Amino acid sequence: ESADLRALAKHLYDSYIKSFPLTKAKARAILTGKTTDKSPFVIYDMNSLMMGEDKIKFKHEVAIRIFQGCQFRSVEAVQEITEYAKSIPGFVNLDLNDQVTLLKYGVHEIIYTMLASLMNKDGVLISEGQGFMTREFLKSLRKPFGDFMEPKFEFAVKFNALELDDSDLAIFIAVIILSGDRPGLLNVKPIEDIQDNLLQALELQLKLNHPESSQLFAKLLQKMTDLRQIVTEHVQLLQVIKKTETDMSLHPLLQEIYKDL
Amino acid sequence: ESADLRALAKHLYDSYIKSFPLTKAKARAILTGKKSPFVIYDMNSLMMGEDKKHIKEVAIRIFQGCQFRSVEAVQEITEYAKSIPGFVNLDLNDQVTLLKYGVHEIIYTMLASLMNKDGVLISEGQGFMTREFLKSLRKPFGDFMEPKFEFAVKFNALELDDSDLAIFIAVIILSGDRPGLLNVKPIEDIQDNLLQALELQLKLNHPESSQLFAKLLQKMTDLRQIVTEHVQLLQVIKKTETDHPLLQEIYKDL
Ligand SMILES: O=C1NC(=O)/C(=C/c2ccc(OCCc3cccs3)cc2)S1
Repeated sequence: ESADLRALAKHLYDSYIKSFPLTKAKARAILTGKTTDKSPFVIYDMNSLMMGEDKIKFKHEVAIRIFQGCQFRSVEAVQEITEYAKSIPGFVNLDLNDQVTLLKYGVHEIIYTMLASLMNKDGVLISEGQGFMTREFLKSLRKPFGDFMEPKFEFAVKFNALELDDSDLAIFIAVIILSGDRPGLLNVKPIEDIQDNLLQALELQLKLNHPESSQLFAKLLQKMTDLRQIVTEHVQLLQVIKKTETDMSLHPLLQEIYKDL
Repeated sequence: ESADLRALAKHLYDSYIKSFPLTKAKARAILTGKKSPFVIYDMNSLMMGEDKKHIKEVAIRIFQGCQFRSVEAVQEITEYAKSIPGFVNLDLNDQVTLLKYGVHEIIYTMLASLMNKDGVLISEGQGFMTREFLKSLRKPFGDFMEPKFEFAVKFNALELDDSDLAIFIAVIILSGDRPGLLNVKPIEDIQDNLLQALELQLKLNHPESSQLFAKLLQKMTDLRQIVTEHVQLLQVIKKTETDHPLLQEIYKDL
C-alpha cells in the first residue's frame, strides 16, 4: 500500500527533526538572508578567525585547530546519526554486530550528505549556523590541510542542485544506513528487506514532493557514488595527516570507524 | 508514453546482440548450464592451453592477454555507443570523454556475465580460467582479478539478462559527471530517457523483483570503487614490467 509508505516517510521525517538540530531548512534560511533566522559571523581570514571567538560560542596553530573542530563536530554528528539510526523501523532488531557494521560504514556518507545542507559554493556554516567559514579560507590552509574540504564543496554544489528538502533527506540517509553490501555483514537478507521498503518510500516521496523532477530517484541514487569516493579520499588524506603531524590527536570514535579496507 | 521506451529498449538489445559476440545468455549456457570449455587451473594446464592471439613469465603474459581482450572490447563498446540514440549527435570531444571514462565500468560489468564464483570464461567461451589459479599469481598479479570476482558475485545476484544489461550499459556511457565534459545537458537528457527505459524494462521483465532498478543503480558505487582501485594497481605494475615500441603504443592504457 502506498499509504503504509507515506506513514513510514512521515515517521522518518519526524525522527529526523528530533535527532538533527540544524536542519537544511534552518541552514538555508540562514544562508539566504531570511527573517526567520539570524545572520552568521563570517570567517574569511585569520583576524576574522580570531574575532570569531568573541562572538561565536566555541572551546578552541590554526590549521590544526580548525581540523580538530571538524572532527569534534563529526563526533557529535555520529551521536545524532546513531540516534536517528535507532528510529529506523527494524534497525534495533538486527544482529548487534551488524548494527555496528552499518553505522561504521554509513556514518561518514551521511555526514557528507548532511554537510551539503550547510554549504553553498562559497563556504559552510559552522557552530550550529552562528558562524560561516569561506571556502577560500579553507583552501588557503597550510599545505596539506588546504585541500581537505574541497571534495566536500564540489559534491555539495552538485548535490544541492537536486533541491532536496529535509523530508526527502530523511528517507535518503535511512537508505544509506541500511546497505546490505557493507563488508562483514552477518545477515544480509533482513537488512535488504528493510532497505527495499525504505527505497519504495523514498521513491514515492520523490514523485509526490517533486512531480516535475524527472528521474530524481535515479539521480539521487547515483549520488551515492560520489559519497563513497569522498569518504575514500578523506581516509587517504587522514593517513597522510597522521604521519606528518605526529602531535595531532584523532578521536577514538572516529579512529574505530576508520577500519576502511 | 511507455511505447517510445519499448522502442529504445528493443533497439538497444538488438544493437547489443550485434555488437557483443559472446552474450550473457550464451555464457550462462557454457558456465553453470548445459562444447565444454578447456579449463585452466594450474601452470601445466595453462601451458597446454596456449598450445591448442597475443605473442616471458606466466603472470605477465596472463595480464597481457587481459589487455588484448579489453582492447578488443573497447571497440565493441564504441560501436555499441554510436547506436545509442543521440550519442553521435553530441560534441565529438564529449563522445571521446564518455568512452574514455566509461569503458572500464562497462568492461567489468560485462565481464561479470562471463564469471561465476569459481572462475571466468576466456577466448570467447572456449576456455575457463579458474579463480583460484588467478589468486595464486605472483607479486600483485594475483590481486588483479580478485575484486572483479567479488563484484561479479554481487552483481550476478541481480539475475539480469542481456535485455536488461543492454539498457544499463547505455546508462553508464551517458554519465554526465565525467571530467572535462563540454556540454553536460544533452548527455543527462539522453541518460534520463535511458533510465526511464531501464525502469520500465526491469518492471516488465522482473515484476517480482522489488526495487531492482534502485539496487542496480546502487551497484554503480561499487563499480567505480573497483575501477578506481584497479587503475591504481595498474600503475604499480608500470613499476614491475618495465623497458615493445608499437606494442606499448597499441596498449596505451584504456
Ligand atoms: O578528521 C575528520 N574526520 C571527519 O569525519 C571529518 C568531517 C567534517 C565534519 C564537519 C566539517 O565542517 C567544518 C566545521 C568547522 C570548522 C571549524 C570549527 S567547526 C568538516 C569536515 S574531519
